[PDB]
Amino acid sequence: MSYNYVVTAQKPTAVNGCVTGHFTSAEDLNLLIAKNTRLEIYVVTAEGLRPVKEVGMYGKIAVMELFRPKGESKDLLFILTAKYNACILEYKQSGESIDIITRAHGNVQDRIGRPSETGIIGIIDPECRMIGLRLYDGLFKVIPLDRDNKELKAFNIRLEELHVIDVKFLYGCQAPTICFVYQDPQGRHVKTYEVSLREKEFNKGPWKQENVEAEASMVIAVPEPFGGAIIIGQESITYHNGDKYLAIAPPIIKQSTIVCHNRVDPNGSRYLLGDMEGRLFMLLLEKEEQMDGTVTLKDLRVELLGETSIAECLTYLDNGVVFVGSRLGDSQLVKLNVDSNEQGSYVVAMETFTNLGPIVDMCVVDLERQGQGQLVTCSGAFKEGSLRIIRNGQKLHIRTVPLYESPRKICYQEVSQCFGVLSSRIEVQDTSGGTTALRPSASTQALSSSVSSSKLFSSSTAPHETSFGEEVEVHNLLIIDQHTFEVLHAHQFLQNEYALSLVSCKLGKDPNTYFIVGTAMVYPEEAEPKQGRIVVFQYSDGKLQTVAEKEVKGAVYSMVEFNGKLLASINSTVRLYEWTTEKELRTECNHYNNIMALYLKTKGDFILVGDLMRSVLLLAYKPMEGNFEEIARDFNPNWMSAVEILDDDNFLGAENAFNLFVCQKDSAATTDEERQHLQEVGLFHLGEFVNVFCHGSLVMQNLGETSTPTQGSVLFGTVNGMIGLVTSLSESWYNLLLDMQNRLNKVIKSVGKIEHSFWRSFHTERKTEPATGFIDGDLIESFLDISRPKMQEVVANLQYDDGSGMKREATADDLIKVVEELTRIH
Amino acid sequence: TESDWGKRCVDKFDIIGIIGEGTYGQVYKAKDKDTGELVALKKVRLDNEKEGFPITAIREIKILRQLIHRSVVNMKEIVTDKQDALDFKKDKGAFYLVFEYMDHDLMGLLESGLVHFSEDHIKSFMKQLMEGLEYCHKKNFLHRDIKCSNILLNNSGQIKLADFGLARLYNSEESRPYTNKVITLWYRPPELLLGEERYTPAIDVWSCGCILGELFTKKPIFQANLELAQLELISRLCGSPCPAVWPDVIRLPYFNTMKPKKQYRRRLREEFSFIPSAALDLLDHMLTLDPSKRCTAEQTLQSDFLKDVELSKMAPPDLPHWQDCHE
Amino acid sequence: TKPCWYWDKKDLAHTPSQLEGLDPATEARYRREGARFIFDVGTRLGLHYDTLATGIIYFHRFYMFHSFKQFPRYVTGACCLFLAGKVEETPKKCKDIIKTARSLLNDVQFGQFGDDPKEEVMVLERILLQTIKFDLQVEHPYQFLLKYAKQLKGDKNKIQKLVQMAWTFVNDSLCTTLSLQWEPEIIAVAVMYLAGRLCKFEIQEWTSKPMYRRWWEQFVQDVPVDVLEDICHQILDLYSQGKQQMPH
Ligand SMILES: CCCCCCCCNc1nc(N[C@H](CC)CO)nc2c1ncn2C(C)C
Repeated sequence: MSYNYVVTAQKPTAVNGCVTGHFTSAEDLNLLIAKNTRLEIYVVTAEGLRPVKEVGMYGKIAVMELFRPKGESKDLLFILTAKYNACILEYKQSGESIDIITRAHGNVQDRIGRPSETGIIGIIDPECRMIGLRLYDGLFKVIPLDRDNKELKAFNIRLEELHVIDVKFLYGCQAPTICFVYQDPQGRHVKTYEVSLREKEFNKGPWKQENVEAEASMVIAVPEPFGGAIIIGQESITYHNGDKYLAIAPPIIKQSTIVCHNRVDPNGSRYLLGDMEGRLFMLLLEKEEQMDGTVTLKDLRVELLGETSIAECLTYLDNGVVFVGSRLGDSQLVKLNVDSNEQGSYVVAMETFTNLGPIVDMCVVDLERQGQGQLVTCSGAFKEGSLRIIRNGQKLHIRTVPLYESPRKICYQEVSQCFGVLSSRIEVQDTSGGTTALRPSASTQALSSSVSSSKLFSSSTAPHETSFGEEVEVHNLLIIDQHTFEVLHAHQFLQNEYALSLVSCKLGKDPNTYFIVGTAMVYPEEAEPKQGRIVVFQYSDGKLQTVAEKEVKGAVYSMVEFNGKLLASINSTVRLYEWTTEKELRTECNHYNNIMALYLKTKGDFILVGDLMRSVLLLAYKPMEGNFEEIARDFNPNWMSAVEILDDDNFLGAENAFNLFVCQKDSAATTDEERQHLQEVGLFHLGEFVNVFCHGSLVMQNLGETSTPTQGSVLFGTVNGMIGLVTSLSESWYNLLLDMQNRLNKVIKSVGKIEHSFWRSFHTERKTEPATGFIDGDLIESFLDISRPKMQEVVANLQYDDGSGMKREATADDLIKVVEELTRIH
Repeated sequence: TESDWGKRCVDKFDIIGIIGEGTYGQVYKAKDKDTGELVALKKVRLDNEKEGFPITAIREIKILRQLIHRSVVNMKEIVTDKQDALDFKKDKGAFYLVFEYMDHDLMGLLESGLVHFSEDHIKSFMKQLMEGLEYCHKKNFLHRDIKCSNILLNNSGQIKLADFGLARLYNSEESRPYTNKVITLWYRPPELLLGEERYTPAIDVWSCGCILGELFTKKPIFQANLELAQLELISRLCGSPCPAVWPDVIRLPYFNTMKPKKQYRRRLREEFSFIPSAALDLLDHMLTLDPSKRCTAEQTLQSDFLKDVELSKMAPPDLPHWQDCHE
Repeated sequence: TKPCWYWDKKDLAHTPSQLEGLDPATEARYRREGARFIFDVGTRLGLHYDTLATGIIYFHRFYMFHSFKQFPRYVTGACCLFLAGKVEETPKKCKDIIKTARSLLNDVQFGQFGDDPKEEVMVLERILLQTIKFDLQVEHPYQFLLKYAKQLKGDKNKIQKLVQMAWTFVNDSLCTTLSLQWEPEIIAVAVMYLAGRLCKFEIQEWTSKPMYRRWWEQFVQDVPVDVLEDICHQILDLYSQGKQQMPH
C-alpha cells in the first residue's frame, strides 16, 4: 500500500578510490575519483584539478582501474559494481559534447561461491592480457581482455589457498603472474602462481613461497628494473624477488597501521605510504648497479614526510602535488617539498575538498529563527571528527567545526542556547600506568571540565590488565555554544564507560531542562555489556552538574522523551522510567521480547523498536494499565541500522545491506494474527549505509511553502556522507511517477548498460527482490536533463489518473513543471 | 501428576511477546511463574471448528511425546485458556503447546547478520542435526518439512529440530499413498518435484544437504520460485535426472513432462571446490539424485566429516554481539 | 511423564456410571453397544483396523472418568472415531460420520445427537482430549499378534489358523473392558493361548525354544498363566452368553 519518494539532497562525498592515467585523451593527465556510485573525472593542471565530467552509475563502484590495451590510443576504464556489474568504458568527446561509451558489459556473479573476507579485489595484467577478480573464497575469476569479449565472459580457476589477503599482478614476468598473501593456520605466507589463458589453470609460479608477518596487509607490484613485490605489514616492510629478500622494520610505522600505497617514480624507486593516524611516509628503493649492467635492490628506507588527512586512497599527480582521498575526513591536494619547513614537515596543504565523512548522528535546528532549518551533523572520525552546519542557499552552505575526536551523538537544548555532543578520543597506555592522548581535542580544550566520580561500579571484584601501547576510548559529554560553537564544557565519563545515547528534555513536573546520557561498561572480555548508567546532568551557569544516576544491567543503546517519562532500551529490555518529585528515576514498566533493542522512536503513545536481527516492532503504552503492549512485529528478519516513524501506520527502516524498507499495520482487522503482522509494503536498495533518520527540512517552508505533491519530510545521513530525503505520495502521484520511471529507463542510457530496475532491487547475499513502494526521485529529477527529443518520447501515450480529469494526456512541458516542483523539496 | 495434560491454565505463564506466526496459531515466548523457566507456547485455535482440533497439531503432540533426543525439541505440557465455568459447549478457549524456548532460529541467524561458521562449527551443527534425524528415522518418522527456519539453536550450541506439523510414519513393508507437495521448494528433493508420492526417508536427507551447502556459502543453493525452475537449478549442479543415474526415474509421473533445458553433467564437486574434502564427499552423497542411492542419516554420522566429531565439545557458532552494534 | 491407563477388575465397580445407579450389567452392555457402534460405523466408512480400535480405546477410557447417564454413548463413540481418524492418519469429515451413524441408528438412538448432530460431536472433542490427557498414541494387540506369529515356524496352515482365530478374539475383546485392565502385549499372547488351546496345538513346538513349555515368556516377560486364563475366561464369556460360538 504505502507509496513514498526518495531523493538525494547531497551526493556521496567520501572518496572510495582514486586512480590516475590518460583516460580523456592520450595526452592529458587524468585523475579519476570514485565516490559511492559517482565517478568524477579531472584533468591535472599546474594549479590543481580541472573538472571535465561527472557521471552516475547504477551500482556501488567496487573496482576502478585504468588500462590501455595494445592498439588503443588512450586508456580505457574498467569498473565492477558491488552487485558484480562489470563493464569497460571509453571517454569520447565531439567538440562540446562529452559522453561515456560502454564498450563491454556483463554480470560476473557466480551461482555458487563464498564471498571473501577481504572483499572484492580487481587487478589487471601489465600486458593487459587479462583482468583478475577475487570474488569468492577458493576461486580466481579471469576475464580475458580479447577484442571479441564484448560481454566479458569469464572462467574460474580453482584456488587452493582459501583465505587470500591481497593479490596483484606482478611486473617484469615472462608469463602473467599473480603474487598474493594468504592465511592458513600456520600463519601468513606469500605465494606466486602463473595464470594460463590457453590451459585455463594455474602453473607453478616463478619464485619461492615464504612465511610472512602475521598481519601482512598489502601487496605492491614493483616495476622493472626491480621486479618482484613489496609486502607491507604492521611492523615490517619486506621485498621478495626470486631468492632476494630484504626487510626493514623501522619503529615509526609500528605506531599506526598502514592502509594505502601509491607509486611515485614510474621506475619503482619511490612509493608513498599512509597510516590510520594520517601520517604520510616515503618508501625509498635504494638501487645498486652491478657490472652486468643489471640493477638490483640494495636496501629499503622509510622517511616521514608529514601529516595528511586519514587517507583511504593516495595518488601522486605531478611535480610535488599529491591527491589525498579520505573516507573519514576531508580530501586534499597537498604539495610535497624537497625542503622541510621550520616545523620539520615536507607537506603543505593546497586545497581542501569537503567530505561530510561518516554521519554518526545529526539534528535539525532553526538556529536563526528563520523557519528554514539548519542541519547539524556528527561527521568524521578520530582527528577528522567535526560538526557540520548545513543550510540551503543553488548550493548548500556548510560551516565546519573541527573536534579532532570522534563525535557520537548530538542533541539540541534551546533553553541553554547550546548543543550537547557525545565524543570519544583515543589515548594510549603509557609508562605512568595511566594514558596519554595522541593529540589535544575538543574534550581537552573545553573551557570548564568535569569527571564523573560515580561510585556505582567501584565494586569490581575482577580487575583488568593493561599493556603499554594499547588504545582506549575516552568518552565525554561536550557542551557547545550554538552561535560560536565554542566548547563550553567537557564531562569525562568513567574509565571503560562508553556514551551511547543522549537526550535533552524536561521530565515529570520538573521544570529544569536536563542533558541525559545512557552509557555502558565495556570490558574487552564481555561479548555483551552487563553494566551501565543513565545519568541526569544539568547545564547551568557554565557548569555541568550531576543530578541523579540510575544503574542498569546492560548497555543503554537508545533513549527518548515520552510524554514526560524517560524511555530507554537496555540490551533486550525496553523500559519506561518516571521522574519523581525526589529527582530520581523510577521504573514504571518493561518489555523483554527483544534480542538487542538498538533503536527507539516514538509518536504519541506508540513506540517503534529497532532490533539487531528481528527487524522492527510496534509497541504501545497503555496508560489505563501502566505497561506496554505489542501491536505488531515484522517477522521478516533484518539487521537494522536506523529506524523512523512516517505516520501512525507506516514505518521506515534501514538495513545493513544498504537497503530501505517500509512496514505498515495490516489494517485488515479480522483475526489477531493479521493485526500483529507488519507487512513490508516498501522495498528499496539505497546503496548507502543509513545511520540516522531525522524529521525536518532545510527548505524555506515558513509561508514560502506554496504547495508540493509530496507530504512529510525525513532526512537521513549515511557513512559515505550522502544525505537523502524520504517523503510520502498519494496513490495517484505514485502511479504517475512510477509509470514515468519505466518510460525514463527505456530512454536514458546507463553507464555500463546497468539495468536501473536491477540496481534498485532489494539485495542481500541471500535475497534479491524487485523494488516496491518507492520512487527513485533522482531518476525522476533526471527528466529535466534529457534532450528535448527524449522528453517527448517519454510523454508519448502518458495518461493521468484520479484527478480533476480522470484520463488526461501528458505533454513534455507538463512534466517539466511537475518535476521542477519536486526539485523544490530540497 | 505431571502427565495430566490439558488442565493446567495458561495463567501459570507470564507472556513476554509473539515470536512467530505459526501454522495453527501464533507462537509466544513466555516465562513460567513458578519456576522462572522460559518456554514457547504454540497456540492451538479450534474456534474455527471447520474440522475441529487441527491435525497439524495432533501430529506434533502424537510424535513429540514419543521422541526423546537432545536434538529434538521437547513438548513440556499442554495448557488451556480459562475454560467456561460449568459449560462444555460455549467453551471456545484455546489450547497451548508448551515447548522449551530456543534462543534463535537458523533462518534468522543467516538472513540477518553475518554469523561466522567455521568448519568446526558446521561439524558440531550437522552432527547434532543428523543424529536427531537418525533417531527419528530409526523410529520410522519422516519430518517432511526441513527448512532453515525449523532448525533451532540455543546460544549453548545445542541444535534442536522443531516443526513436526507435517510428520508421518513410514512403512518400508507397506508402500502408502502420500501428499506430494511436502517440503518447501527451496529445500525440496527431486523425486517430489517429479511427484513420487511414495517418498522414502531420503527426502529429509536431501534437505539437510541443501543446508550443508548453505552453511558454507551463507546462501541457499537452489533458490527458485517454481517447481520446474528448481529442477533446472538442481540439474545445473547435480546433473539431469536420467535412467543412467536413476533407473526408476521413468516411473515418476512428471519425468517426461519436466525436462530441463539440457541433459546437464554433474558439476557439484567443481562449483563447490572451495569446501573441505570431508565435507564435499558428504554433500555429494546427500545430494544424490536417486533416493535409493542417496545415503541415510546413519551413514552420514559414519563419515570422515562427522565420525570423529566429539559432541561434548559443543563449539558454539560465532555471534558478534557488542562489536556489531556500531561498525 | 506418561499417564497410567490400567485399572483392576475390582476398580470397575466404582466407575461414575456405577455410582450414579447404573448396574454392572448395563454398563457392560453400554460399552458393548458403544464399541460395536464405533466398529460398525468406521467399517462402513472403510477405516483401517487400528483406527477402529483407537476410537474404542478412547471410548473405554472415557467412561472411566464420566457417567453414561450424562454423556450419550453414541455421541461419545462418534467423537472418539472422529479424533481417532485424525490421530491414526485415516481422517474423515465429521459430516460423513454423522451420515453413517444415521444410516445405522434407529430414530430413538439417533435422538442422542440432539437437534444438531455435527455440533453435539465437534463440541465433545474438547472434553475427550482433556479426558485422555492428550495421550493420543495407542498400541493395539494386532501388532503383537503379528510380531510374535512371525517368529513361529512350522506348518504354515496351522499357524495361519491360529492367527485368524486369535485375530477374531482381538476384535471381540474391544467390546470388553480388557483394554482397560491389561497391556496390549498381554492380550496378543492371551488370544494366542486361547486359539491354541481350542485348536489343540502346542505352540512351544513352533518357538525357538521348543522345550520351553511356557512359550509366551520369551515374548512377554512376567505374565502368570492366571492372567492369561482370566483374559481367556472373559473373552469366552461373551461367546457363551450370546448365541454365537467359538469361530474354529
Ligand atoms: C523477537 C522475535 C523473535 C525472537 C525469537 C526467535 C525465535 C525463537 N525460537 C523459536 N522459534 C520457533 N519458530 C517459530 C515458528 C516455528 C518462528 O521462528 N519455535 C520455537 C522457538 N522456541 C521454541 N519453539 C517451539 C515453539 C518449537
